[PDB]
Amino acid sequence: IAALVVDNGSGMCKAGFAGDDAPRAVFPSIVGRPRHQGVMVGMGQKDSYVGDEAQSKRGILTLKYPIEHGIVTNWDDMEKIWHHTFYNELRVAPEEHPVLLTEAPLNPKANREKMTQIMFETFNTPAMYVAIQAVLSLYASGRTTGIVMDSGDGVTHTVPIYEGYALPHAILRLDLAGRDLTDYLMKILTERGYSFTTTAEREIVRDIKEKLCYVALDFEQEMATAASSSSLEKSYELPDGQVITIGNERFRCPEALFQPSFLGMESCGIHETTFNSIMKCDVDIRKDLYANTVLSGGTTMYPGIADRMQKEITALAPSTMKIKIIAPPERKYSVWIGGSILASLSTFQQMWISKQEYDESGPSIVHRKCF
Amino acid sequence: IAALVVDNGSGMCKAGFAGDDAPRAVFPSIVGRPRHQGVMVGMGQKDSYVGDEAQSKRGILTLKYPIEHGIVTNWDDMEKIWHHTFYNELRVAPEEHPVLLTEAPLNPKANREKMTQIMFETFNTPAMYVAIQAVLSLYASGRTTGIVMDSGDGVTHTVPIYEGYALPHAILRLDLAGRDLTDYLMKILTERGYSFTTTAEREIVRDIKEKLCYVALDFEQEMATAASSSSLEKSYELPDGQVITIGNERFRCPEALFQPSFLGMESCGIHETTFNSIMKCDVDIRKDLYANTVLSGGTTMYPGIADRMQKEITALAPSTMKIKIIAPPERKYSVWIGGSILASLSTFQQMWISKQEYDESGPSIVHRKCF
Amino acid sequence: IAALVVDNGSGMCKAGFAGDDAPRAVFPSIVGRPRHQGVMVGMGQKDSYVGDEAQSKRGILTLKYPIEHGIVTNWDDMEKIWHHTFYNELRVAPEEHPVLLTEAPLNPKANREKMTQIMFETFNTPAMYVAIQAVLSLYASGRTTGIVMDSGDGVTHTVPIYEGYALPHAILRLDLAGRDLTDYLMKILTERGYSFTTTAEREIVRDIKEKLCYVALDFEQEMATAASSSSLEKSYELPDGQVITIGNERFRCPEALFQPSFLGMESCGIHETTFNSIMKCDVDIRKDLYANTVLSGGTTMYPGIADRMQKEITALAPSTMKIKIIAPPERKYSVWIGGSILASLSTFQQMWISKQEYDESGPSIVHRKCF
Amino acid sequence: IAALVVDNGSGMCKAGFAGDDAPRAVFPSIVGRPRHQGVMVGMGQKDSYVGDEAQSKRGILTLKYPIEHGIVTNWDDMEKIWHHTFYNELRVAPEEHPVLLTEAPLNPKANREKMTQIMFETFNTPAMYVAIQAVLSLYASGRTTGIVMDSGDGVTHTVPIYEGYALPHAILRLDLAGRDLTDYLMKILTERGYSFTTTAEREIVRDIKEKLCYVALDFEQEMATAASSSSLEKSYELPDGQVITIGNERFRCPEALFQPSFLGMESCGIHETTFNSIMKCDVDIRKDLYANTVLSGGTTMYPGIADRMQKEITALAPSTMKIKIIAPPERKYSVWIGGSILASLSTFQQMWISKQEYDESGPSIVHRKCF
Amino acid sequence: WXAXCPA
Amino acid sequence: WXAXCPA
Amino acid sequence: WXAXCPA
Amino acid sequence: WXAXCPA
Amino acid sequence: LKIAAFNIRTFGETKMSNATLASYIVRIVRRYDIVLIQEVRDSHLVAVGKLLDYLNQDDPNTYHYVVSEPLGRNSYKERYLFLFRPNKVSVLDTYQYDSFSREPAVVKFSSHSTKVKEFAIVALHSAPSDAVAEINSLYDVYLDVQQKWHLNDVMLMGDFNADCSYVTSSQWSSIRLRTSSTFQWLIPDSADTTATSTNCAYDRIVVAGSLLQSSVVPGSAAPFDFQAAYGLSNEMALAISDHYPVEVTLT
Amino acid sequence: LKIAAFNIRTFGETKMSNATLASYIVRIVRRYDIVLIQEVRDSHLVAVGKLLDYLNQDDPNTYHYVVSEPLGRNSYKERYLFLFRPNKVSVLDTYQYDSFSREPAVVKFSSHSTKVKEFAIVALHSAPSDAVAEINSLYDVYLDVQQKWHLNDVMLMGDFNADCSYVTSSQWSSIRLRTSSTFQWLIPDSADTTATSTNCAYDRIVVAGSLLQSSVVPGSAAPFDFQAAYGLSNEMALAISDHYPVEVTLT
Ligand SMILES: Nc1ncnc2c1ncn2[C@@H]1O[C@H](COP(=O)(O)OP(=O)(O)O)[C@@H](O)[C@H]1O
Ligand SMILES: [Mg+2]
Ligand SMILES: [Mg+2]
Ligand SMILES: [Mg+2]
Ligand SMILES: [Mg+2]
Ligand SMILES: [Mg+2]
Ligand SMILES: [Mg+2]
Ligand SMILES: [Mg+2]
Repeated sequence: IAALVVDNGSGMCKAGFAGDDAPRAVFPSIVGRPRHQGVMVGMGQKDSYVGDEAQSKRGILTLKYPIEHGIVTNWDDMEKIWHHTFYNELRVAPEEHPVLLTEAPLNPKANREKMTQIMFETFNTPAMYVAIQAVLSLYASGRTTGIVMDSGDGVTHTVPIYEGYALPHAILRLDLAGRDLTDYLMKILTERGYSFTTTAEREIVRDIKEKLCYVALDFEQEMATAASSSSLEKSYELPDGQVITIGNERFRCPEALFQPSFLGMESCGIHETTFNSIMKCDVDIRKDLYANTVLSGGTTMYPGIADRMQKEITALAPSTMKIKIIAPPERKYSVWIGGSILASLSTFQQMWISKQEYDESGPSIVHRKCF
Repeated sequence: IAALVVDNGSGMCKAGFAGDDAPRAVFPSIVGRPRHQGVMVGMGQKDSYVGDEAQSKRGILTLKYPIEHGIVTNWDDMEKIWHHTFYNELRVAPEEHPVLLTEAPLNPKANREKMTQIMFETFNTPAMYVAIQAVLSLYASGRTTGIVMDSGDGVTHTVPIYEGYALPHAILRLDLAGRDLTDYLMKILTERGYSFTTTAEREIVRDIKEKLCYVALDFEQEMATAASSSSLEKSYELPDGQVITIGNERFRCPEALFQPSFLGMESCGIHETTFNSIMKCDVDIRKDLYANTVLSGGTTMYPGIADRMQKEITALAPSTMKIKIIAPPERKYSVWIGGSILASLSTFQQMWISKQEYDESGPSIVHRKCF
Repeated sequence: IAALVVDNGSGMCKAGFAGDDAPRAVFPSIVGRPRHQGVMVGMGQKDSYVGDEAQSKRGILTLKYPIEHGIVTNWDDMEKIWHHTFYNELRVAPEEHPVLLTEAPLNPKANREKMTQIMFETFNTPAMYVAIQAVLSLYASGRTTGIVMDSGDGVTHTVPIYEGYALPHAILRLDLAGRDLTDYLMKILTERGYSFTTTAEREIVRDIKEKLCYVALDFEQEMATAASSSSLEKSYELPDGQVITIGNERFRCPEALFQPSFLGMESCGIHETTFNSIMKCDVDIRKDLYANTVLSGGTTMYPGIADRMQKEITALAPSTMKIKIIAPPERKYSVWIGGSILASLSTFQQMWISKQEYDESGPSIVHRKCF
Repeated sequence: IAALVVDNGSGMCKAGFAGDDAPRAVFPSIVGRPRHQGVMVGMGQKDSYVGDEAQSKRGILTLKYPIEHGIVTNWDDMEKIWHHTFYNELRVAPEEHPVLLTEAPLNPKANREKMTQIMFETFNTPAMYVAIQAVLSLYASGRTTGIVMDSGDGVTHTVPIYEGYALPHAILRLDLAGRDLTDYLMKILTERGYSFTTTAEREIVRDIKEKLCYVALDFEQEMATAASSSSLEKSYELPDGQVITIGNERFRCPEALFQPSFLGMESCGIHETTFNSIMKCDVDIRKDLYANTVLSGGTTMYPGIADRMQKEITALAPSTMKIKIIAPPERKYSVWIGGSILASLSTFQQMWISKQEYDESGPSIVHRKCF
Repeated sequence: WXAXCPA
Repeated sequence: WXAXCPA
Repeated sequence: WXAXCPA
Repeated sequence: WXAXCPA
Repeated sequence: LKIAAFNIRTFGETKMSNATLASYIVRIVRRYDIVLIQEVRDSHLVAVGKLLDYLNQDDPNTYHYVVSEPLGRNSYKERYLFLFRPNKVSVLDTYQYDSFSREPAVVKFSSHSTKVKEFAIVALHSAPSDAVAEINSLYDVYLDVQQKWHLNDVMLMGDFNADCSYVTSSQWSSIRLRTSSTFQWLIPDSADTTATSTNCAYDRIVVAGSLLQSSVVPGSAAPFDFQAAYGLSNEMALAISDHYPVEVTLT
Repeated sequence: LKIAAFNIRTFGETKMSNATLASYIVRIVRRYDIVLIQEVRDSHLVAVGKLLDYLNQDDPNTYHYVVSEPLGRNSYKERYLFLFRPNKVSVLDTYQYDSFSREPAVVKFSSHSTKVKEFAIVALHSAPSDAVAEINSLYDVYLDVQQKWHLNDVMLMGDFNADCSYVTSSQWSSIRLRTSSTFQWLIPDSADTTATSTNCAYDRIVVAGSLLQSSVVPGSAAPFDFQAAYGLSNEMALAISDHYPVEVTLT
C-alpha cells in the first residue's frame, strides 16, 4: 500500500514510510562481525551487529563501511544491513509494500544491477525504483528549477535541472567529501601533537568535526588572527576523559573543499565545480541556474558555508546578477524528505518496476524503465 | 460581420479581427521539441511549445521554423501553430466568422492548394481568401498607385500597381531577407570573437540586430572612421550577464541588403531590383512610380534605410526626377492593417470563395476565382 | 632558402623543413607545472616541461593545452612551445629563413594579430605566412577540386574548393573534434567501472582510444551483437600493470561524431555537415564535389570511417552519384605534407609577408595581403 | 667551516663531519641519573651519566630514553646528550661550524620549535637545518626516484619520492618499531622460563634479538619444523653465566613486523603499509616506484627480510610487475651517510637557516623554510 | 573564445 | 572502483 | 523549394 | 605524545 | 575441570594501560578451563576483547566469551564474564534473571569429560550493604531452575560479601542455604579469599544436586594464593585485585 | 667508629641468586661504619646496586658506595668496593695510585668521633704468588701519601695473603713492614682469619701515624667468626666466603 523510502548513503542510513516529514530510523551504516567466537547471554550467536549495536560493542567487533564513495564493494554485508533496517528497526515485512532506493549519479552500471537482483529475490518486494539523490533534493525545496549541490559523506556531485529537464552532459562528480575531511583532520591534528590511528578512534575525530570546525570568509585574514589570538581556541573533552585544545586546526579541515590541493587532489574546488557545472549549460538558462542554488548533504551543515560559497561564485560570475544560495534548515534530511514527497505522488505510481517486468526483461530492466 | 485576418509570414505572426487598427496576437512562428528526458515527474509537461512558450523556454527546446523562404515545409508542424493562435491566443473558434490569409507572390502551386484544404477540412472555416502581402500594403497607405517595397523575414519582393491593374510581368522575387542577414551576422560575429552556433543562441543574434544594427549612407567612408575610432562602438547585455563589443559589424550586416555578393548570392541588390522593376514598365507610367515608393516589412526598421534608398535610386534614375521614398511608421505591421481595411470593405464581401464552390470544383478553384 | 613549416594546433604539433617527405618533430603541445613542493636539492629539474618531457613525467605535472578548439588561450604558456620546438628540437635558428604557419578557418581576428606580433618581435623572422589548414590538404592529394575534412583535436571544418576559388560562404565549422571525444570516453567508461579524474589519466584515456576504438558499419545492429557475445571485448594494459576490459564502449565513443546528441550538441552530425556544405555551392559544380571528398586529421584515423561515411552520404545524396571517399595512408600528416610542397613552389616567393611590410602597416596587414 | 651531521634518533646516535664515509661518534642515546648517592674514584658526571658510559654502569644508574616514538619528552635530558656529543665525543666547539639535524615525518610542531631554540641559545650555532630521515636515505643510494622504508628503533615510515617531488599526502607513519619488538621478545621469553624485568635485563634481550632473530618466509610452516626439530634451537650465554636456549621464539619475534596483531596493534603490517602508500600515488608513477624500493633503518638487517617482503608484495601487486628490493650493504647508517652527501653539496648551502634570519622571525621560521 | 564556448 | 580511485 | 534553395 | 599514544 | 570465581577489581581500560599486570592475569585464567570474572566496568567491550586477544593468541578456539548486558546501573556499568574452553565444555542455553541491584545470570554447560554431563552455573556479585536480601532471594530462584530446565544439580558462586561483620549470627540462620543440607558450603569461613592480610571469606562456593556432590573432588575447594605462588609481593597482588581466586575441581 | 675488612669469594651475580646468603651479607655490613670489599668479580655494577639496596631501602643515605674501575692486569679483574655511612664519616678526596695486578687506591676520611681527624685508607688484595714482592712497594706508597696528600696518619689494611707458606721467616725480613716500627701490625697470626679450619692469617692490619695509633682501642683487632657468631655451619660460612672479616676500632 504505502512506499518504503530508503536512502542507503555512506555514514548514515535513513528509513521510513512515505508521507512522513522526518525519517524514523537513522543509524550509522557500519556492520561488524565477531572477532572472537562466543555467545551473548539470553540470546544465540548473532554473528553480526548492524548500526548502533556495532558501536556499542566495537571492542570485540570489526568496523567496516560497506559504502566507499557511493560504491557497494561488498554485497554479503549489504544484505545484512538491509535485513537489519527492515525487521529490527522498521519492524515491518517488506513483502507487503514497494520500496524506493537512492543512488549517486554516474555510478558504475554493475552497482545498480545487483541492487535489483538482491531485492527482488531476498526480500521479494512487489515493486522497486531507483532515483538520483540530487534529483530528490529539489522536491524537498518544492522548486522545479535550479542546480542541486549534493555533498554527501562519500560523493559530491552537482545536477543542474531546468524545468524538470536534466542535463546529463553537465553532471560533475567529486570524490572529495566528508569522509576525506575526517582522514585529513588526522594528519592536521598530528602536527598539533595528538595521534589518532584506531578505527574506533576515527569516530571520535568525526565528532570533533561536527561540533567545532567552521568555514571562515578568508584564509589569510582569519589565519593571521589565529596565530596571534587565543579566542579562536575551543576546548573539547574526549570520551576517555582527557581535554584537548583546538586552535587554527578548526578552520583548515572544513575549508579543504574550496582548495582540494591540500589533500593532493588535482580536481578544482567545490565552488569551482558548481561554477563549471553551469558553464556547460546553454546561455539562456544561466540566469535561472545562478539564482536557484540548492545546498544539500551532511557536509553542508558547517556554519558560514552559505556566505563563503556566495562570495566565491560572485567573483567568478559576471556582475549585475542576483546570486542566491538557498541553504534552508533541515537540509541534512533533504534527500529523504524529497523521497517521501515523490513516493506519495499519484503520478509516480506508473513508474514502479513490478515483478512481471523484471522477470521477462531480466535484471537489466532498471536501465531503461528507470533512470 | 467580423473577419479574421492573420499574417502568415515567417518569424513574427500577426492576427486580429477586421476593422481593428492594431493586431493583438503577435508571437514568433517557432515550434520546439525537447531534446532531453524529463527526470522530474511532478508535472506532466508538454512535448510541443508554440509561440511565446517556446521563446520563454528556448534554452532546452530545439527551435524550428515551419515557414522558410515564404514556404511551408513541415505541414504537420505548420498546422500546430494555427491551433495555438485560434484557441490559446485569440480564444475564437474559426467556424464562427471567416478568416483572411496572406502569402508572398510567385509561391509554388502546391502551397496554395494545401493551405486552402487545411482551412476547409481541419478548421471548417466558412470562407477564406489568400492575398499577396505586398498588394495589401497599398491599402494600408491609402494610395492605390506606386511601387511597394515589402522586405519580410524570408522573401523580399516587388510588384508595381498603377491605379490598380497589378502587372504580373514585372514581379521579381529575391530570397535574400532578414533571415539570411541574421545568418550573415552569425558568421561576422565570429571574427570579433563571439560564437552563437546553437539554435537557441541564434535568437539572441536577432535581438542584437533589431537593437544596434543601422544602415550607413556611405559604406566605404564609414569603414575608415570605424577602423580608427570607438565612437561607433556600442555595448550590449546578454541574458547570462556578459557584455559584448560591436564595432564595424554594427553597419556591415545591414549593408548586405545592397551587396548580395557578400552572402554569395548572384542576385543584384534590392536597390537595383527596384530600379529594374520600373524599367520593365512602360515609359508613360515610369514617372509615376518614382513619386510613390512605399516601404514595408520588418527589415525596413533599420534607421536611415529610407535615406539610403533614395540615394541609390537617384544614381540609376535620370536627372530631374522625383525620387520620393515613403516609409511610414508601423510599416512592419502594414500588411496586417491593409488586410483589415480590405476585409471591412463591403464590395470585397462578394469576392469571397465559399464552401459550396470548393466541394463542387475541388481545391483548384483557388486558381480561378481566387487570385 | 628552405622555409620552416609548422602546422601549429591542438594536440600533436609537426615541424620541419621545406621539401621534407615527413615532419621530423612530432610531440604533444602540452605545458605543465608541478603541483608539489620541491624536496630534493640538486635535482636540477626545471619548473616547466613541454613536449616529450611532460609526457614522460605526466604523473606530477598539471598538463595544460595552450590551444583549445583552435584558438590560443594562454600566450604565456603558448610562447614556450614555439621557443622549444625551434631551439631544443629542430636545432635551428628561426631568424635565418621564413616560417610558415597554419590555422583553422573562421577564427577570431585577435588570434591572427597576436600570432603575427610574436613572429616579428620575439623571434624576428624575415618572412612569415599563415595558411588555412583546409586548403593545404588539396596539395597533399595532388588535386585542385574537392572538399576536405580536417578533423583535428580541437575543430572540425569542411571547405569546398572547386579548381581553386575557395567559397567563403560554404565554410562550415563544428566544435566537435577528437578532444571532446576523449571527454565522452571518460564519462562512458565510468559506467563499466573504471574512473579517471585528473588530467594525468586523461592522456591514458587518449591512448586507449587510439588503439581500440573503431567505427561500426551499422549502429543499431552492432549493439545487439555485443549483447549476446563477448568477441568484441578486448583487453588492454594500463601503465601501472592493471588489466582493463573494454565492452561495447569500443564503438560507442567514435559514434558521437555522427550523432552529436550523445554529447548534447544540437548541431548536425559530421556526415550531415558535409552535405550542408555541398548544398550551399552552385548546382553546376555539385557533380565534381561529390566525387572528390578527401579526408584529413587524426580524428579520421579510426578503421571503418571511410565505409561508414559513404553509406551516410549515399543515403542522403541522390542516387546515381559517384560518391568516392579518398582516405589515403599518411593522411594523419596531410596538413603538413601540403605545406612543405606549397612552400617549395616558386610562386610562393611573391606573397610572403616580409618584415618591411609589417613595419609600415602594423599587424593589420595580415588580413589584406594574406587570406 | 664544516657541516656537522648528527642523526639524533632513537637508540643509537650518529655524529660525524661532512664528507666522511662513516660516522665516528656512535653510542646509545641513553642518559641516567644516579639512583645511589655515593660517588666513585675521581668521578666527573655527578649530574648524570650520558652515552655509552651509562651502559657500562647500568647496574647502579637508572636508564631513561629521551626519545620515545621519535618525539622529545625530556628537554632537560636532551640538552645533555648534545653537550656530550659535541664536546667529549666529537671534540670540537659546535659554535665554530653549523649543525644539521634530522627528524621523522609527521612530527609535532613543538619538537621542531624547541629544537631551533636550543641550538641558537645553548650552543649559538651559526646555522641550522632540519631534514626528513626518509629523504636522506635516497641520497645515500644515489637515486632520485623510489620509495623509502626507514624502519628505525622508535618509528617506521614510508615517504615516496618521484623525481625530486615528494608527495606530502602519501606519507605513512607506523608507531611499531624495533623498540616494541624488544618488549615483545621479553614477554614471550617469560613464558619460556627466563624472566627479564630490569632495564639492564631489557638491554640484554635486545642483544639477543640483534644476534639470533631472523625472518622466515614460510612462517606459517616453520613452527612445524621448530616443534619437530631442535636444529632451529640456538643457545646464547647470558652475562650471569646461565645459557638459555631460543627455540621457536627465534623467528616469531621478527614476525611481529608483518603481523602487528600479535602486539595488539590493529594497524596494517609493514608489507601492507608500503602497498597502501603506493596505492595513494598517481597511476603513471606507480610503475617506477615498484622498481625502486630502498630499505633503511636498524630493524632491516634481519636475515631474509628482503625475500619475505618481496614475496609479500608480489602477491598483492598485479602480475608482470618488476618488484625489486634495493637493500644496499651497510644500511644501518644510510640516514647519516645521506646527510653527509647533502651537506657537502654546494647547492644545499643556500637552504641553511642563518642565525640572522632566526632573530627577525623568531623560531616560527623552522616551518617556513624547512619541510 | 569570449562569450559562447569555454574558450 | 576497479582501476582509478581506491574503490 | 524543390531544387534551388534549401526549401 | 599528548593524547593518543603514551608519549 | 577446574572451575573458579575470580573477582577482579576495577576491570577496564585503566588496568589495560599496564602490560605486566595484564600478563599475570593471562597466566591466572589459563589455569582454569571455566572461570568467572565479575565487576568489569567496561562499557564498550574494549577491555574484554583485549583478553581474548591474549587468551586466544595461541589458537582462536582456545576460549569463548559469555558476557551479560550492562545491567549494573549502579556507578560503573559492570558485566559478568563466563570464560570457558569450547572443547572441554559447550554452552547449550542461558538467560538473565527471571530484589537485586545486580541481577543474577545463569548458564548451562555440557561437560562430557566429567561424570556430570549437564549442570548450571549461577554468578552473582552482590552489594556489600545489602547482603541479607539476595542470599535468601536466590533460594527461590534455585527452585525455578529445577522445573524450567529440569536440571537436578545447580552450581552457585559469586561475590556474596560474606563474613567480616557483613553477616552476623542473627542472619546466619536467615540464610536458607545454610539451613538446607543440599546447598552445602565448600568454602569454610576460616579460609581467606581476599588479597589483603585480613581474613575474609567473601565468596562462598555452593554445590547443589545429589549427583553433583559425588562429582566434586574432596578438599580441592580452596582459595588461590597467587601472591605466594608466583613469588609476588603485597603491592603487586593488590595491583591486580583485592580478592583471591577460589577454585573447585570437577572429576 | 668501627672499621672492618671483608673479602667476598668471587663477588658476582652467582651469589645473590640465592636469597638466604643475600640476607646474611646485609647483617655483617650493617655492623661497621667503614667496610672494605675486594674480589668484586662484578663488571657491569649489577651486584653493587642490589647490595646497597638492602642497605638504603628505608633511609636513602644510610650507606654510600665507592667503586673502582676494574684494575685487574690479567683476565680476572676486581673492584675496590667501599661502603660507608655518611653521618659518621665523609669522603674528602680520592686518589688512584700509579708491581701489582690491580693498583691500589687511597681516600681521605673526616672522622669527628675519633681523636684523629684525617686518615688515609689503602686497600689491596695481594697476588698469592707475588705477595712478598708487592707488599714492599706499599712502603713507597706509604712514603707517597705523607707529603703529596700530607697525611701524618695513614691506615693500610687488606688481604695481603701472608703466612701459611706464602711468607716465611726469610721473606718476613725482606718486607719493610716489620723492619720499621712506624707502622705496626695488629691482627694476630695465630688467630684464623679464614672461614676454613686452617689457621691462615691472610688479612694484615697495618697502622701508621702517631695520632691514629692513640685512637685505636687496644684489643679491638680480632677476626669476626660469623660462622660461630651467627650460629652457622661450616658449609654455609664457606658459601659466603673463604675468609673471616677483620675489624678494628678507633676512639
Ligand atoms: N526593430 C527592428 N529592427 C530591425 N529589424 C527588425 C525589427 N523588428 C523585426 N525586424 C526583422 O523583421 C523580420 C520579420 O519582420 P516582419 O516583416 O514583421 O515579419 P514577416 O516577415 O512575417 O512580415 C525579422 O526577421 C526581424 O529580423
Ligand atoms: Mg548522500
Ligand atoms: Mg512578411
Ligand atoms: Mg589539425
Ligand atoms: Mg631511526
Ligand atoms: Mg575490589
Ligand atoms: Mg570467615
Ligand atoms: Mg698463620
